[PDB]
Amino acid sequence: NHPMLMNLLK
Amino acid sequence: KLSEEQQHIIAILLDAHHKTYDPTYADFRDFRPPVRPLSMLPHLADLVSYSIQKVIGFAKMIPGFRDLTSDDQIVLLKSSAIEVIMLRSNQSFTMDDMSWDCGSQDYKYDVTDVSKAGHTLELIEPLIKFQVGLKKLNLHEEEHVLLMAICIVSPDRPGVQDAKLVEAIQDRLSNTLQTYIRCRHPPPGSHQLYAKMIQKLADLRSLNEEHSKQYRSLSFQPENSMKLTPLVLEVFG
Ligand SMILES: C=C1[C@H](O)CC(=C/C=C2\CCC[C@]3(C)[C@@H]([C@H](C)CCC(O)(CC)CC)CC[C@@H]23)C[C@H]1O
Repeated sequence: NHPMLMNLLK
Repeated sequence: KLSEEQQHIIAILLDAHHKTYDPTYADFRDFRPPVRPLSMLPHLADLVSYSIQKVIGFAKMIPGFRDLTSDDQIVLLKSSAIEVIMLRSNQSFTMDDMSWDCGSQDYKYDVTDVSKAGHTLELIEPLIKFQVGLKKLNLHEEEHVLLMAICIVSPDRPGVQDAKLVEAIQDRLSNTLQTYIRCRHPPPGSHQLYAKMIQKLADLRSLNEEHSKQYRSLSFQPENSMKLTPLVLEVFG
């Protein structure tokens, strides 16, 4: 799980 | 001859880098301040965290990158972030005194500063050698941006699923690069320049591995990992 990286990648 | 497609690729990557690398370093005033035995850890953690955000913003713009699953995007960025941070940092690095010079004395980083972030010469010495050998290539900004994009889209990162797709994206970048050098980089600077640049990608794998070892060792102590950022913890582990 990588919520913050996922969010930055749109 | 660079095709229309290849010129497009370069324009896109130049722009993407311009929109993600402020050569005035103005945002550095937002970081926890430098103090000069892990006294540079808060500042440098903030710098790396910001740099991870900028690297992601560049990656999203690499032609073909968005066509990857959201999962493959993640694996590629997690494994390359430290390497693209080391590559893009070559723009502030100066051989004058072997330091990263980001606009001012407070924001000028030397070997002592990195060691005050918790790292040893096992990392720092090959890192400076890399930066020196990279600066000595005197790359065109076009080459610099293609190398970062080729670094991110590497089909052999572990955990990659659709390797054939990552390979196809990377090849189109590699070909652009090989063609750029041939068409636009005059001899003697061009002599084996592609082979040399690919050698810098291998040097980065070795830098990534030693960075990982020291980072695990640094971050295992909960008192150091407390000084990192949520994004650094998420991306580096
Ligand atoms: C905007 C940028 C400027 O060119 C300045 C940059 C410099 C990058 C550097 C020079 C100082 C030491 C740094 C942060 C290296 C060290 C080993 C990271 C340290 C660390 O492991 C990061 C979690 C612990 C603080 C990686 C890249 C190096 C990043 C680059 O993104």
